[PDB]
Formats: sequence, structure tokens, C-alpha cells
Amino acid sequence: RVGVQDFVLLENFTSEAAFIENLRRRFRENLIYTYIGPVLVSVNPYRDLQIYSRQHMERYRGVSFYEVPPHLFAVADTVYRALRTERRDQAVMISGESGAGKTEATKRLLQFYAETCPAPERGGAVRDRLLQSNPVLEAFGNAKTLRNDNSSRFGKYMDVQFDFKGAPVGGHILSYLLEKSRVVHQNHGERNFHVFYQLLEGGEEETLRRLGLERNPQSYLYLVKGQCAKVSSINDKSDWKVMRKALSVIDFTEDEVEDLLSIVASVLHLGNIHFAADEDSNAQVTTENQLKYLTRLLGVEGTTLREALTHRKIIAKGEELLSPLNLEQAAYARDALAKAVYSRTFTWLVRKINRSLASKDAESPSWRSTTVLGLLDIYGFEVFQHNSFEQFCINYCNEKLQQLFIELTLKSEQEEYEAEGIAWEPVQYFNNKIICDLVEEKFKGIISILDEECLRPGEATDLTFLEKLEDTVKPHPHFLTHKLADQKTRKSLDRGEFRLLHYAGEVTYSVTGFLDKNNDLLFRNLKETMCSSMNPIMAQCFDKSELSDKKRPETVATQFKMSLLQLVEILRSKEPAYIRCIKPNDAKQPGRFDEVLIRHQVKYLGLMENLRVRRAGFAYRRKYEAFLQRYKSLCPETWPMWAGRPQDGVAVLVRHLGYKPEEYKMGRTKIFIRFPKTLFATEDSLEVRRQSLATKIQAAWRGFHWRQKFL
Amino acid sequence: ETTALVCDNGSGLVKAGFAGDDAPRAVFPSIVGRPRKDSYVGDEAQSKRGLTLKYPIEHGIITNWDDMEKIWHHTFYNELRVAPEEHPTLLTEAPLNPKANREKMTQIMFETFNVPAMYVAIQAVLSLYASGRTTGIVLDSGDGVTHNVPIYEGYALPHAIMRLDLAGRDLTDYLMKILTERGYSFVTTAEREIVRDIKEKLCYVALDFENEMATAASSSSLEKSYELPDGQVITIGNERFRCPETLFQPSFIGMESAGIHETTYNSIMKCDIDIRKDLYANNVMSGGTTMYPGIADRMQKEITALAPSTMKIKIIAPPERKYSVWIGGSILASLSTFQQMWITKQEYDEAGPSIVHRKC
Amino acid sequence: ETTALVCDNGSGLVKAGFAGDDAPRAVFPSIVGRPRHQGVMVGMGQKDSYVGDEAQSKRGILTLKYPIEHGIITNWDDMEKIWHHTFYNELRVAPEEHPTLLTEAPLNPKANREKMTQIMFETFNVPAMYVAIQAVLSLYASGRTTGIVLDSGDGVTHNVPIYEGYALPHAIMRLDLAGRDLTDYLMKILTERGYSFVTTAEREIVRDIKEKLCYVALDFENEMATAASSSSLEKSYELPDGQVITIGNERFRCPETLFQPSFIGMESAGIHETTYNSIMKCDIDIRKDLYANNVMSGGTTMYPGIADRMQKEITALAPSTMKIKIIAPPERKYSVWIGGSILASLSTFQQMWITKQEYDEAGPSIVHRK
Amino acid sequence: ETTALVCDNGSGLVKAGFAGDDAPRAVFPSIVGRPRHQGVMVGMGQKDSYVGDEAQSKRGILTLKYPIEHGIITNWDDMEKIWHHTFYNELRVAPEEHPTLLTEAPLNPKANREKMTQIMFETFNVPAMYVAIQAVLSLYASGRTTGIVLDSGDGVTHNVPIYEGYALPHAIMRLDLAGRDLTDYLMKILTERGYSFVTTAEREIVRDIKEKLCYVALDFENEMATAASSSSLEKSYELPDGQVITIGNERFRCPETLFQPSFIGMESAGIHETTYNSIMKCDIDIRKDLYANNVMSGGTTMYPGIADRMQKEITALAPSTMKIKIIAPPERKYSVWIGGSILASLSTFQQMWITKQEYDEAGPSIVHRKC
Amino acid sequence: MADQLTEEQIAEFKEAFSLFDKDGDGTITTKELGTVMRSLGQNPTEAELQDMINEVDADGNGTIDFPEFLTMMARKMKDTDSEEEIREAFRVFDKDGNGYISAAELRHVMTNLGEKLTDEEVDEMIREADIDGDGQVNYEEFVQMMTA
Ligand SMILES: Nc1ncnc2c1ncn2[C@@H]1O[C@H](COP(=O)(O)OP(=O)(O)O)[C@@H](O)[C@H]1O
Ligand SMILES: Nc1ncnc2c1ncn2[C@@H]1O[C@H](COP(=O)(O)OP(=O)(O)O)[C@@H](O)[C@H]1O
Ligand SMILES: Nc1ncnc2c1ncn2[C@@H]1O[C@H](COP(=O)(O)OP(=O)(O)O)[C@@H](O)[C@H]1O
Ligand SMILES: [Mg+2]
Ligand SMILES: [Mg+2]
Ligand SMILES: [Mg+2]
Ligand SMILES: [Mg+2]
Repeated sequence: RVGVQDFVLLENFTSEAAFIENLRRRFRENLIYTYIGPVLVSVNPYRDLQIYSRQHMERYRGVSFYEVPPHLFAVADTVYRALRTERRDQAVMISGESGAGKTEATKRLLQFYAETCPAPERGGAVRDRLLQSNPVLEAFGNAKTLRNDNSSRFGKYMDVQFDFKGAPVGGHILSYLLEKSRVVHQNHGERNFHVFYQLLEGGEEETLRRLGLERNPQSYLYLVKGQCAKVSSINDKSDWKVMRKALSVIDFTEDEVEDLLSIVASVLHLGNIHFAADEDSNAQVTTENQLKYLTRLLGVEGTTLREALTHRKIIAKGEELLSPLNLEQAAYARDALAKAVYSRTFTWLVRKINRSLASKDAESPSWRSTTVLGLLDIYGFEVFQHNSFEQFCINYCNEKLQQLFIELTLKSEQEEYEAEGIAWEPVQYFNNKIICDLVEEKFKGIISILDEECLRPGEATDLTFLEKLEDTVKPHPHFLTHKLADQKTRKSLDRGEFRLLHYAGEVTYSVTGFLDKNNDLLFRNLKETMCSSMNPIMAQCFDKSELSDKKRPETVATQFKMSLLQLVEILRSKEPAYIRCIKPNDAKQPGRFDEVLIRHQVKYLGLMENLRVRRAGFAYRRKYEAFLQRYKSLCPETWPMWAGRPQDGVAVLVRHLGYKPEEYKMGRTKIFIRFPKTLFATEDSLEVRRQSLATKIQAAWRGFHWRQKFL
Repeated sequence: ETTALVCDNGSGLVKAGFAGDDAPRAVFPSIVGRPRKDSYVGDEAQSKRGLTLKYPIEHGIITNWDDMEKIWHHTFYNELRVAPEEHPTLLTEAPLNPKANREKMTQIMFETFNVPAMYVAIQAVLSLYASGRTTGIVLDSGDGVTHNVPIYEGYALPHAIMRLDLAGRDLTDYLMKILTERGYSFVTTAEREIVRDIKEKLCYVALDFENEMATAASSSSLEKSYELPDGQVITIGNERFRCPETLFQPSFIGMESAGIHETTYNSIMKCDIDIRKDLYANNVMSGGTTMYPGIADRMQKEITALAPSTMKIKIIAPPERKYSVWIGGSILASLSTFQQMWITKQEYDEAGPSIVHRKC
Repeated sequence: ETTALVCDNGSGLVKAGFAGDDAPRAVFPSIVGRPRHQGVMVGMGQKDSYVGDEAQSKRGILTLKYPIEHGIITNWDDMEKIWHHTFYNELRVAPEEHPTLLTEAPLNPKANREKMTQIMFETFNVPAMYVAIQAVLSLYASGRTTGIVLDSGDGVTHNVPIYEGYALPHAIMRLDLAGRDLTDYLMKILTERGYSFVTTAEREIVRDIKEKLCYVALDFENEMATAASSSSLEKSYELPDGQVITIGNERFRCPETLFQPSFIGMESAGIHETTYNSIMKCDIDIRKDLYANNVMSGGTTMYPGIADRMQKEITALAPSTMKIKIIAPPERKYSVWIGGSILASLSTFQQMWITKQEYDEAGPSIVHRK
Repeated sequence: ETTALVCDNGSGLVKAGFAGDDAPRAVFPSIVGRPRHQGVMVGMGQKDSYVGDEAQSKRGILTLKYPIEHGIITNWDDMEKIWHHTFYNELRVAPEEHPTLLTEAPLNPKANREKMTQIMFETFNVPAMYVAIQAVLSLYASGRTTGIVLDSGDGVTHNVPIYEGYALPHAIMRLDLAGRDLTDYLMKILTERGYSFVTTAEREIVRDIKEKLCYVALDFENEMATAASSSSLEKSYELPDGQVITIGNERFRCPETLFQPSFIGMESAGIHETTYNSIMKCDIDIRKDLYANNVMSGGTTMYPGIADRMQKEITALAPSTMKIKIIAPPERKYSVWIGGSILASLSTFQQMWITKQEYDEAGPSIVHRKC
Repeated sequence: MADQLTEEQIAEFKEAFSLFDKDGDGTITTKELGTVMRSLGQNPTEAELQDMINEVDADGNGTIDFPEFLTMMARKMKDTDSEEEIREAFRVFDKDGNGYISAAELRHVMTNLGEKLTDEEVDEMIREADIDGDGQVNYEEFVQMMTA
């Protein structure tokens, strides 16, 4: 082998350079996978490595985590066989940067379950539906950024669902954290969701005529703000044909696809609506050419839409009151309808795929079994030279998925030692709860102060919001601004910005566009206008029962918080696993290794801190039966069978293997091994002992081989 | 669940609901009826009224406290279906009220309803939240009080606050007086609730009172008819704009004050020379007595005659004028910087009901 | 970026910028305003105090105070707010990067430059600072080594005769009558027509009238008789509430206070006699070259007709053979700052800064030795 | 017969009499009342308009108008009715036969002095007239050539320092806050106990409460803490229908508006700091003799404890070697009129009148040359 | 050694040896010693056979006589492996623990691990280790077959 396959082995473990050297050392020899104890680190090779063929899923099937070099198949077997024996739900969490290999990892987990599980026909159906739907979810949910061409701007959650017989019953697919602000407002050098550019470049002329769309993306106010309408690396004229096949393979009718494209076209037209002031400063729609097409494409009456874009409705003593919108609020109402229509249509595509994965079983006795092998493909810590509302929300997501990592993994491991009766001191850790509360706490957090400045009376602005962070979170140890900073720090941090000391280190946020991006003023007038729609998809996105909600419209930060609280809750019930994914270049190519990028990956993924904690705790555990039945062949007193208690058989076996008192612990029902070195030494001893087992079988076969065909 | 309650105890209607709703859930009259149950409240009394109907609030002051406990009990228990012990309560008041009125609201919220924390806002301040502004002069006009509060960039000007004990109930009594000139008699407390609906449906503000008076004298063209609950038909003419004119000429009550337009201009003229420009461009209106057709047009015509020829005079009369105090409370009690403004029951134990003057 | 700061802390306006700029980057009123009223709206970020142009924009709800009066800093806490706003908000720099040239009137209290030095070195941690006399700087801006400078700001009028670069310190005249005394006298005057201005926010409106309507009569008794005869001299001004006010002999009674300080009850002779008295305290060989070089600076010299009146008045005083000449540049209002820009850019000046190391060796009293 | 007339046109009271008299002959409110409701009894002698003590007694059926606000005559026809009532009904004289001394606040519009002269000559036909300054007159009554006079009436408070018989016009202060501003604050402040005085006639009831129950607290925060802790400072007043009303800290919160004008949203210094600011505008040589001669004048200076408060509050400001003394005589509500009698009687005043001849040579602008 | 051969057992072992001797030379090839032991149903390893052959190959001739074969048979009879030991030796290679292994996964371990089977020996094993054609061996039953 090349460099140490498990970072808990390296001895200089407090040093960032020795870690990056072992990545650099292994990677350039095509060893793209390396562990941190049970956690996987996966480096994207940007080329075909044939390590995923059927023979590799066989090579890893049921093999123990220490016999073989790291791979997704080694994690997949581990999380599967946990589910298959503890019968309690699991969650494989994949995270890492845009272009780091999260969605290619997700594809190789599904190919692995389909080939390893008992039911290859239903495994094939759940694989194929979750893979063939991918070009659709990428077209509607990814977008171009300053860095990568195809950044996934949502968390995609996916299950394969298993019975107690260990066969795939069905699947699930869910989508938690769609970046709504991007539908309407991109930063410089970033483009809107791919479906728009794929529609305009790739569409048939008859379709674009039907939709009222011209080819040049700069003619649409929602496509042009990015200033990158044309890109050399992306072939929109060809991804469209794979996207349209993918809709057709999810069993969409051509009627559903024309209903769907009419919404993509409608979002383009919704951006082209221009308001101007009446004499009372009320908004009036100046044009008619957009509303002409929106009347057909959204299937809503043109005067009703013209009214809803320009008035907000309240309902009081049964009376209904239209109050007209100032043209700043009409711009927010137009844009809130674009974000609403797009979000609900993406949620509808996801739910449309999900309902085709469902169990075919009667959900009735003897039905008494559900177990889930959940996957999450979620972004890593997003950091740029210019960070906005988008990165603030994304980095708040990775703050909370770390707070959950502490709760589910670093606390449950201490409670495993105390339950198994091991007298061991807890590993010191830093706790995100102080930073989660800085962002989210009910009337103290940044999201609550940001929602206040969207709702507050008067000439509120991004800079007046920053002055209010400065006064409200004033004493806080993990928040800073240019005003609050000392002079040593004020050279590194400007007047348009604040800084959060996230668990993985500082990120610095420009306040510009925080109030424009947090506003999602979808008034009920726009909801009930859409509930009445003759487009079948909009009649399922907007529902007559929602009009009972008496509240003011929630902002995009609150909607992200409330859906992040649902992603945390959907994982909190399940036992985790982790893959951390590393982008070796900001511009693809194989073999090239950017250490200024990879040192930033290794920083913000928190790999050094996870290693410090994981090396201080124990590396391995098994129930004494599951330890003994494996390793007994090394110890003649336990071979072929041990007659005593399982714990007693392990007790003689660890004397036979010569473990010193610092290397192991005998817990209540689990053996523990502290250092991976002891376990590697034991697994290497078992690997030579297997030669004797084969020799005995071969000698026994050769003792039978003659007698059945002579005399 | 435990959002703030927002409760605009108006002189004519209770409006109540939760901080975060875009409109009140409960809207019902501040009426207790007793037969002529031992009593009825709100919509139950307004429909059973064949009852002696009494308002516990007159001119923004709670005159009867035992009927106000019944209205608060009906508000929380029957209308909002809510336990007050779970929710902090934002109440409202007119400016320049008695101090006993706040103190006894404060005591009854903590010692009868066991509210966790409470606050009393001035109603014309809340109306500036619902209109989205921190500079403007608010003309708020309800059932019992018409008052002006000038505010500049979030600072109120207590010396330039004006109050007039004339609003919608005094107009209802005046319409009920004028209608006797036609031979229509209304003298029962139930008949006063008939004449309030006549006022709300038939009346308007004349752009020029003497020209409409000449129009109704020379022609039947302004007349309209109303059908009584008894089935009779009542025909109304110059009474449609005689009634609301009493805001602009309050001498028809026999009051001595300046009009609603002069009281609004006199507030601007008590303000500092610099701020008057942003007040003239931001005359906000709220409360149901600002709901007449033509009133924002009359009010602009009148303030244009008082103010200098170069000033742009604007009047902000939203379609939801009638609920802007409650919508403003819904916004206020939702602000994260407001959650330190509440009087909490611990603070009400260390100092008695008089705490409300230090806190509000 | 180790360029020098030049800060001209006037009584009325701060002028500030970097040495070798053409003109000041910051020019804002030398005021701190505090809200005098009840902050009922919980939502918006109310500040306990406002400085400069935001104080001037919010002025109806503030009480405005000037820390500098008569060129003397009377409130050091408000003055630290002004210097903090100058460096941090208007110029957007750290004073630790930049040696700071400050300005002061002649014949001031000694504690005024000690405490100004203590604040620069112990509060703003400035690397080096200096305190120049303002009317010397106006002579660098005028492109001269010889002349008498009449500088009038918002708090003080002072005369400094300089010959071949030697200021003559016994012949320096100071007069604590300038632009704010002319505002306060225009407030006394304007009541005669019925216009009442009394608040600190209304003083700024009377200042704006004075800056736009007023001029210096070439002969006061003839302009007074002209304004009594007909409305030919009367002009109109429109207040923030849109009221129109008409002003008449009040347009030249206000500026006349410089020529007749007895209008504000002062015993002093006016700016023409103070200039001539300063020239006549100088050596006889020097006088001819002072008469031909009366430099004027600061905003109170900006009136129409003031250089024509000053020339007439000094010609009545001076011998008939002299060529009495008055230098009143269009940039008069910034000449003290444009001089401090030139001075702090001179290579010869870089030894004359007080450095922080010299303020560590001797206390605030170091400023009397440089 | 043709002895001089003296007429102190207050904001609130007309004080009038002959220059021989020891006190004003006619003292009455400076109000015109007009009937509000419609008269129904035919042959009842109801008038078009009422002045002074008739308007003050018929005030249930009238709206009361004051033509002077802050010492400026805002309504000149109502003011002609007040002067006509003064001469013909109250004094019982022809003004065409008496040289008439009038009074004014120091920093007035010149149209007030001009039109007050045009009316006295072209309407009332007076033989000669003069417009003295109210705080200068109050010094003649006080028996002195040196002192700083603080005069507070119904509409103006003003400080005029005079030394050895010379005024210092730069040191003169005017504050548009006196008795009507203290009444309007008491009308607002009585709403806290739930008494709603609002009409122009109820302003006369709150005026009569202020004149009977209000006093100046010697130490405002110690009185506030005392009235918060006891009923001992509470007093009753019986309204004209027979309702008893009780007031407490409103008694000394009302006059505190003089020492804290910020109570009515006014930005000014209090009357004590305005007195000190006038002494500090005077020459260092005269300040010692101003501190020992603070004359207090006009009806707003009548509150119990206002001399003691004012002596305490200036003693806190001046150098502690100064003998600050305050001259608050029993008659100080009429010292402007008593001082105008002395002035109009002086043998050396008799060339200072603006005569009818001089008003025919030059129009109303003759006043500024003489006064 | 651990037991002494009965003359009847010597005669049965000599009769089995006669199929390899055939022409009457009285001697068998050094590797073919394993074939005659395996004809008599012993399970000798190639390393055991080499460790015994190292003490008789000392003068060459590629072959060993009947008495030294009979002596090496008496060596192998000391410490024969148990049915449960061979069953558990398969159980250690079972990936699911259920009692079944595939013909391909058996071919994998049998060709990877020392004393390797030839492809012909794996084909002759898989001929009936998979009993009827589904591609799987029940190794517990196959060990009870192989130990018969
Ligand atoms: N459409 C209307 N036109 C005129 N007056 C109205 C209208 N709607 C309500 N009002 C009147 O205003 C009063 C109710 O206004 P509201 O703001 O609810 O008062 P309050 O705050 O005292 O409860 C009643 O007198 C009612 O008749
Ligand atoms: N155009 C002008 N005409 C007359 N006075 C002016 C003019 N411009 C400025 N001033 C007055 O000059 C003073 C400010 O002058 P400045 O030189 O900046 O004084 P300072 O140095 O003391 O701050 C103010 O009183 C201002 O009103
Ligand atoms: N004893 C008093 N206590 C308080 N205020 C008084 C008293 N007597 C008169 N006043 C007030 O003084 C004012 C009248 O005083 P006066 O000197 O005549 O003023 P003016 O000359 O302006 O009319 C009125 O405001 C009146 O209410
Ligand atoms: Mg992806
Ligand atoms: Mg109301
Ligand atoms: Mg200056
Ligand atoms: Mg009166």
C-alpha cells in the first residue's frame, strides 16, 4: 500500500501539513479514498477509475472495514449491515464542495445496494428511478457559481427502504434547502438554475413560440443579472435532450411536460414585468405583453393576475380588503411569486418522483416492519472572497449539521462508554450551540434580527441591519464587525461586512442584498390567484386549504430555518455515517493537486478536529459473540468452538493475541480496542491464519476427490 | 403556540388576534347587553337586541370595569379560544387618557387574567407601523376618540399631540338627531345600532359642503333609501353629508374645538420648522371614522388651504384604515427589539400597577 | 499609506483631508446633536447622539451643540466624537497610519493645544502631530511669504502680519467676533420683521439665510437710505415648511457688525481698523508690503462687496501714496486647509512634527516647544 | 384734566389708569368673547361681542379670543375693541384729551410698534404717545437705576439688565413662555387625574386653579418623591358646577415648566439660567451689582416659593463670593404699570412723547426714532 | 506413534497401495504418496507430505517403498482434523453466516490461498459441491459429505 489508509494511524496528528501530505501522497497514486476512523475522505479524480465495477461490489460485500483499502463500498456495507442487524434506521451523510463528487458518490451507493441486496429486480427499479430522475433534479436545482459549473443549490435526501428480510421494499426522495433567492437574483459571475438556459438554447422553435420566448437569455431580467448568459464549459443545447429524456423516463406525459415548461417560461415572463407609479405612488403594471402570456401559461385570468401583482388582500370581519402595493413591494410580490412558483414546482417534481418509489405492499398486517437506509447529498461550507445571503444560509446549515454530529456521534460515544461501564475520561470538544443560538435563537439570533429589518417601519437597509447586529449581538464571542473589531483586525474586515467565528473558522459576510433576498412577500392574494389555476401543476402546488393560514408571509431565512429544522429532525431519529468529499482543483483536470484549495477543504470540513477527537477515543468495538466468532481461529483454546461464556472466550483470546492493558477494554457486553494499530495487527494475523483454513479445506477435498471415482 | 396577543380595545369594536397574523381574528362590538344568560357580549348582544345595550368604553376611557372584565373574558375565552396565562398581551390606549385607565388595565391583566407580561401602546403610534413609516402625522379616529400624533424618524412630540373627544359615536348620535327632521325616530339603544349602520352605508364627506347643500336643495339627485329590519323604507338626502361634516365643523354637536383638518394642521404647526415638510407629505389616517367616501379628498383640500403653496400635501388613507392600529400592534409585538419592552409579572410584584407609566 | 492628515477644526465646519490633495475631502459642520424627544418607535436604530451632516439632516428632533466656540474647545467629549467621526466615518482611515496636522487660532488658552495633543497621542494614538496657527496657513495657500492675513471663521477673526516668512507676534490682533456672532445678530435683527428663530435648529436656518442673502455695503449709510426708499434691495427666502420670508436692510446690517462691532455691544474697532492697527504695529519698512498684500480667508470673508469695502476703509486710513490691495481668492473658505496641505507636504516640515516618542519623553507641554 | 394715561397691554390682563395713581384703575382680562350658540329669547339684550369682566362672567355661552399672544397683537380689530373698552367703559375718558403711555416686550416685530401708533393716532386720536419697555418700567417701580429685571406676564418672559440707567441691548433675553403656556400645560397635565378641561372657558377654570393651588418646589425631585409618598401635598378645588377636584404633584409640576421649559417641548434654558446668561452677557464690572438686584415682575412671578427657588438656582451658578439677592415685592403683578406712572409723571419725560404734530410730519416709522 | 497398525489394517493399506504399485516394484512416486493416503481417505496437506518426504528423499530415485509409506500413514493418523473444524473453516469464509457460499466465491478462496486448487480440481469440486445447478454450496452439508 502507499500512505496510511486511516488518518488515526499518523503520529504527527496535531499538524495540518502531515495530513495534507498523506492526502497528496495517496491521491497521486490513484488511492482516492482514505478514512478518519469510521468517517470516509474521498478525493475527486476527475477521470474514470474502474474501481466501481461489479467485481469490486463483490470484493467488498460483507468484508470487514479493516481487511481492505477504503472505498464507498466499505462504508455502504457497514451502514447496510448495521441496518440489517440492529434494525434501526441509518443516514449516510455526504458533504463537501461543489464539484467534489457528492452526486457521483450517491450514484455509486445506489449501484452497490442494487448488486448486493437479495432482490435484484426491485433493487434495479429503485436504483433506475433514483438515477434516471437525476438530470431533472440537476436541471431544476443546480446552478453555475463563481467556482464550479454545476453547484447543487439544495440538499437532496434519498432512501432505499428495507424490510426485516433485508430486501429493498421501495425508496423515498426529498429535497430540503432549495436556494429560493437565486430564481430572481444572482451575484456577478453566477447564473440562474440550469433549466432556463437549457430551455432557451435547447428547445424546439415551436415550443419556444408556444411559450412566447426568444432565444437570447439577456432578454430576461432573471437570467441577465449574472452577466454569464453564455459559457464555454456548459452545452445547454445538449443537456436539454438528456433532461427531456429524463422527464419522459419518470413516466411524465407530454401534457405534464408542457404544463411544466409553461412554468419555466412563466418564471422568465414574471421577471420581465415592469411596474410604474400611479399618482398615489401605487404600482401599476406598465406592459401587457408579459401578462398576455402569463394568462395562458399559468392558466390564471389576466385581470386577476394584474390585480394580485399590484394589491395585497387582508380578510377581517368577513370583509375582504385589497390594499395597493408601493412599487418596491410590487417588485417583491412579483419576485415572491417567481420564488414560490419555482420552489413549489421543484417540490412537486420531487414528490412526483417519490410517489413512484413507494411500497407496493398492503401497509397492513403482517406488515410490521420498516427500516431506512437514508442518504443525504448536502453542500459543504461555502466560502468565497464575497459571501452573501446564500452562503450565510448554507454555512448556517453546516453549523447545524455539525451541532447534530456532536449530538448523534460525539455524545452517543461517551454514553456508549458509560453504558458499557468503561472508566474513561471524556474527550474535550467545542460546542456549536453558542453559534447555532447566535444565528437562530428566537429573539436574539441573526435570522430574527434580519426578519425584523424586513418587517420594521421606515427606510430600513442592509447597512441599518448591520448597525442592529452590532447593537443586539454586541458582547458576543463568535460575532464581529469592522466597528466591534480591534485595529489589528480592521485591516482584514470592511464597513459593508460582519464576521462569524463558525466551528471550522471565520467566514465574512457582505450585507448587500440581505434585505432584498430575505423578503418573500407572497401575499394570500397571489396564493388564491394561483389556487384557481387551469394549469394542472399549479393546482397541485397551490392548495385551497393553505388560504386558512392567517400569518404574514415568512421570509426566506425563516423558511430555510424551518426546513433545516425538518432536515435535522429527519436525521435525528437515525444512526449516522459520514463521507467528506475533496475537490483537488478549482478547474477540474486529473492528477493536479491545489494545496491552497485542499488546505481550505481540510480546514472547513473540520477534518483535523474530527481526527483529534477520534484518535483520543477508542477506535473499535464489537459485542463479544461477534468478536469471538471472527478471531477465535487464532487461539486453539477457542478453536473451532469455545464452550464457556463469549466474554470468557474473548478474555483468553486477547491473552493469546498478547494485547497490553492500554490497548483494549472489556466492557459490559462489548470488547473495545483503543488504537487501530492493535486491530490492524490482529487482522494481519487472521489474514495469514486463513491460509491454514484453506489448506485444511483443500487437503480435505483432495481426501474426497479420489474415493468417488475409483474401485 | 405562545405568540403575543394583540388586543385593540377600541371604544366601539374590540379587535383581537395574535402578533404575526395579517388581520384580527376577533372583531366584535365593545357591547354588553342585559335583558330588558344574565348578559350577552359582542355579536351575541348585537343580534339579540330586542337587550339594554351598554358600552363600557366612552371617549377611549373604561367607564364600567365589571362589563370590561366580561368583554376581556369573552375576547380570550369565547372569541380567541385562548388561555391568557400562556400569552403576553399587547393592549392599546388613546393618548392623554387618565392614569387610572392604564393602571387598572395593568392590574386586571395580571390579577384577573394572570397574563405573563403586558404592554399598553398608544393607538396612533401603532397606526404608523401598519403604514410602514417612521415619519408621519397620524390622524386616528375611532368610535370615541379622534387624535393626532406627529412622529419624526421614530420620535414622538408629546407637546404637538392633539386629542378631540368626538368621533364615530358622536356622529351616530348626531345622525340619530338630524333624522328626526324627516320624521324618522330612533331613541332606543338598539335603534342607535340601526343608525350606526345607516351612517356606515349611506354617509360621505362633501368636497364642498355648501355646493352639496345646494345640490340636495335644488334636486333629489343625492338621495338614497335604506330598508329597516322592521321592513320599512327610510329615504335620506342632505343627511348623508351633514353627518360627517361634523368632523370639519364640530359646532353641529355644539362643541367649541377646531375641525379635524385644523387639529391636524395645528399639530404640524406645533412641530419644529424643519420636520413640517415630511409631516405634510405623510398625513396617515386610521380608525373607522376615517372611512367615509370623499374624506381623504376633503382633508387634502382643507390642508392645502392652510399650508403654504409650495408644499406637496399627501394623505395616506389605506383601504384597511379600519384595522391599521391592530395591524400595527401585530407588527410591534413581533419585533425582536420589543421583547424587552414588556411589563413582566415579576416586575408587577416588586412594584404595583403604577409600573405601567415607567415602562410605557 | 503614511500620508499626513490635515484637519482644520473650525468653530463652524470641520475641514479634513490628506496633505497633497487639492481641497478637503471632509467638509461638515462641527456639531454633535442629541435627541430631545421621546423615542416611541421601538423598531428603528435610534442613536444616543449624531455628528456632522446626519446631525444637520435630523436637526428638527435634535438639540445641536458645537464643542468649539471662539476657536476654543469647550466640550472635549463632543470634540472626541467629532474627531472620531472625522477619521472613522468621513475620511475612513486609522489615525495610527497618519501624522496629523491640526490648526489653532492665535492668542488661545495653552490648555487647548495640550489637551488636543493628549487626545491625539493617548486616544487616537497618532504617530506624530503638529498645531499650526491658522492665518499662517492661509499665506501658503495664497502663494506668498509676505502679507497680512485677515482670517474670519465661525468663532474668531484674527490678523497675522508676516514679512519674508517672519510672523510679527506682538502685532497679532484677535477679535472674538465672526460668523456665529453674525448669525446670532441676524437672529436678533430678523425679529424686527416678525420672523422668530430661537432654537439650535433654527440658528442653522438663519445661518443659511446669512450665507445666501447677505452682502457688505460699499457705504452703509447710503445702502440704509436706499433700502428705506424702495424695495430694490429686498430679497425672498423660502423656509423648510415652505413659508416665504422677505429680507431688506437686514441683508447688510448683519455683515456691518464686522465693521461696527458695537451692533453686538462690543467695545472693539472693526476688521478694517484692526487690520490697519496690526499693520501700524509693524516696522515702517514692512508696512508698504503689508498694505499691498491683505490676504483674506475663512467663510466670514465670503460676502459680496467685502473686499471692495475693506479696500475703501483701509484707503481712508493709509497714506495716500500707498497701493492698498486686498487678496480675496474664490477658495477663501478653504485657504487654511489648502495651506495645511502645502505645509504638511513640504520636505522641510518633516523635522517639525511632534512624534509620539517626544510625547513619551515630555508630557502634553511638548506642544509649546515645537 | 389732561393728565397722562398709562396702559400696560398685557398678554392676559389690561392694566390701565392715570399717571397720578398708585395702582391701575382698571385691571381686567385682555379677552373679547363672541356668543357661540344661537339666541332664542327675543328682547333679551344679548350683544354681538363682550370684553373683559363681562366676557369673563358670560363665558358659558361665548368663545373667548385673546388678541395678544406672546406680546404681539395678532388681531387688530379685537385689540381696538379692548382699547375702546379701556378708555370709554372702564376708565370713563376721551383718549383725544390724554397723552397715552403704552408698553411692549423688547424684541417685538416693528409692525406692532408702528400699528399700535397708527391706531392710537388715527383711531383713538390721542394727543401724544410713547411705547416704553415693560422690564425698563418695572425698575422705576422698584426704586432703582441698576438691576436685572425678570418680567413674566401671561405670554412673554424677558430679562433686561440696566446699570446706572443704561440698558445693555445685547444682553436682553426673550422667552415666549409665561402664564398661558403654564395654563396650557396644566390643562394637559390635569388629564392624568381624568379632568378634561378643553374649551376656551375651561382654560379660565385651569387658570383659576393655577392661581390658587400651584407653587414652585424649592427642590423638585424631593417634592416629587414626597407627593409620590403621601396625600399631604394634595389640595381640593371646587369647580363652578360644585364638583370637587383634587390635585397633588400637578401643583408644583406646572411652575417647574419655567425651570424646565422642556416640559412643553421648548428647547430654551429655564428662567434662572436665562437670568444668569444675561448677567454673563454684561460687562464684568457690572455683574456684582446685577446679582444683588434681580427684580422680579409680572404675574407669572407670583407663585409661592419662586424667589427662594430663583435665589437657590442662581446661587448654584454664580461665583460663591457673590451676594445674590432677589427683589420680589408684594405688588409685583402691577410693577410695570406702577413704573409707567412714575415715567409718565417725570418732568424730564415731557419732551419724549411722540406728539400728533410729529406723527403728521412722519408716519408710523416715527416710533423707532423716539422709542 | 499415537497408535500401532494392526496386520489387517496393514493388509488393507497394502491392497489399496496395489492399485498404484500394479507391476510389483513395491514403490510409489513422492507426490503420489498423497494420492494413496487420499485413496485410504486421509486428509494430508502438501506441506505435511513434503515435511514427511524430506526424511525419505535423502538418496533420490523419485519414489518411496511400502514400509516407509506405511510409516508415513502412521504419522498422519496422529492428529486428524475434526468435522466441526472443517465446517468452521468454511464458516469463516461465509459472508452472510447463513450456511451457503457461491461456486465463484469458493473458486476465489480455493485459488487465492496457499496449497491452491488447480482449475481442474475446482471444476471436479463444483461438479457436486453445487448439488443441482443453482450456483451455491451448502458448506455444512458439503463438509458432512466430504468427511464421509
Ligand atoms: N364604513 C364606515 N364609514 C363610516 N364610519 C365607519 C365606517 N366603518 C366604521 N365606522 C365607524 O367608526 C366606528 C368604529 O371604528 P373603530 O376604528 O373600530 O373605532 P374604535 O377603535 O373605537 O373601536 C363606529 O362608530 C363605526 O360606525
Ligand atoms: N457664502 C457665505 N457668505 C457668508 N458667510 C458664509 C458663507 N459661507 C460660509 N459662511 C459662514 O462662515 C462660517 C464658516 O466659515 P469657516 O471658514 O468654515 O469657519 P470655521 O473655520 O470657523 O469653521 C459660518 O458662520 C458660515 O455661515
Ligand atoms: N397668584 C398668581 N399665581 C400664579 N399666576 C398668576 C397669579 N396671579 C396672576 N397670575 C397669572 O399671571 C398672568 C397675568 O399677569 P400679568 O403680569 O398681568 O401678565 P400680562 O401683562 O401679560 O397680562 C396670567 O397668566 C395669570 O394667570
Ligand atoms: Mg451534485
Ligand atoms: Mg380605535
Ligand atoms: Mg476657521
Ligand atoms: Mg383667560
